[PDB]
Amino acid sequence: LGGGSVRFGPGVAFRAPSIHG
Repeated sequence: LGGGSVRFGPGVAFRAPSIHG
């Protein structure tokens, strides 16, 4: 519940590609 989470472990789920990403 609560959709996505701010604090998560490593995996394919990461922030959108950043300029510095």
